[PDB]
Amino acid sequence: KELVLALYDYQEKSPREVTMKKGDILTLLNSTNKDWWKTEVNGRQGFVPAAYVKKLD
Repeated sequence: KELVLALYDYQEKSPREVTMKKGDILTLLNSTNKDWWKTEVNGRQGFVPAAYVKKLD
């Protein structure tokens, strides 16, 4: 799908979340929710704070 850029680091704080590092290029899986977007980072899926990533369209 689309690609998003991680603006900050973020360690998952819940079972459904995923961890990311600043500069990470994540595959955006679902952006229907305003605060959390589902993504795929090096081998795993989970949500991250939508505000901590930028769309690379």
